[PDB]
Amino acid sequence: SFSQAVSGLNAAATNLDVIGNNIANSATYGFKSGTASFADMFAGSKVGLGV
Amino acid sequence: KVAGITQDFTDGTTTNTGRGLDVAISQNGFFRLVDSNGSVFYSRNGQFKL
Repeated sequence: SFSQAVSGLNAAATNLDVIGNNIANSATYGFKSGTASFADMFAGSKVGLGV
Repeated sequence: KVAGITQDFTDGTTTNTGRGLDVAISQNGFFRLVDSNGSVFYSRNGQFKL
């Protein structure tokens, strides 16, 4: 019930923070831009559990 | 005098449990089970394990 929702919230928080970090560090020298990579989570049943 | 106890053989519902080793029959039939003595039995409860 809450597993589909709190995992999506925790994923979108890190996706916002890795954008804010690039926006902050856009002026330094040896910086490389990062992106998140997610993947879904499944049990042995057919419905999903989040991300 | 009580002549006998007679059982109603209509089907129930189909509860979904999401487990792996379980089956449920939807029409007429019975699973055949063999005990340790050798005598055979017939059943409808579908919880199996190893």
